[PDB]
Amino acid sequence: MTVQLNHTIVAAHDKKASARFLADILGLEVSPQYGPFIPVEIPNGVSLDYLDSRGAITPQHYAFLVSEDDFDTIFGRIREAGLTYWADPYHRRPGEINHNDGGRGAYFEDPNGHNLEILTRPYGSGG
Amino acid sequence: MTVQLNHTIVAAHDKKASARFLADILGLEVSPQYGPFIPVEIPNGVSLDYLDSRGAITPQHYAFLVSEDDFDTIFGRIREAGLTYWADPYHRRPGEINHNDGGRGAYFEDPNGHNLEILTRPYGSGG
Ligand SMILES: [Fe+2]
Ligand SMILES: [Fe+2]
Repeated sequence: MTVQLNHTIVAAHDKKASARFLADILGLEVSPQYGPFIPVEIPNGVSLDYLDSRGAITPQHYAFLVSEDDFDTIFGRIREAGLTYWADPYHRRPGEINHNDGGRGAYFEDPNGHNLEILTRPYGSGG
Repeated sequence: MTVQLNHTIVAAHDKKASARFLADILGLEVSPQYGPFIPVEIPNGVSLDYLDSRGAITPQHYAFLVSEDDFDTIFGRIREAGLTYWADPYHRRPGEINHNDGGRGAYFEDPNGHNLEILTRPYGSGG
């Protein structure tokens, strides 16, 4: 079944600032507002649709598989933003990257506390 | 940038039952457990990784673009499960489908309250 994940909603205090944060960090573009959402289209057919939140925002986890050249570019923008990054999902190792599955990866936070991850090889792969 | 959304985490009371629920309803398969996660691979390169939750589960929204033939099949399974479905995201119209953008769509809930949506044409399209 040619099923695709088409979108998920990302709760945000400032949906426009939060969508721009993700779009800028990943080298993508923000879409025009659609209803109450600010969508960010990810190239594999799914959009992260930012919605103004009320009350506490439960942190979600969004992990992006990126090319090695994109890893270097994204990593540059993270450092330029003065953001702490971590090798590990539990944030024990700030200022380091992991090398899972022969790739490279790191975790960081968006303005709402969502846990963003970049990785260059799929979990459990290596070739 | 060939960036892909690779995975997100889905909080669940019973990660195995919840992953099986989604896999069965969409006609997909559940992957072997990886760490604490039960992944469900969606064909466009993203997995929904089910994780045992503690405390309240904040409902998330996962929308799947499906073929028209898959819509009929999935809709059949929803009815066979005795699940209420709704035309609208606010759940005002039970037992009806929407026809957004010349397609067909409906909303329903997973065992944790996550808001699942199926649609056959992308939001804002029609051709
Ligand atoms: Fe991850
Ligand atoms: Fe939706």
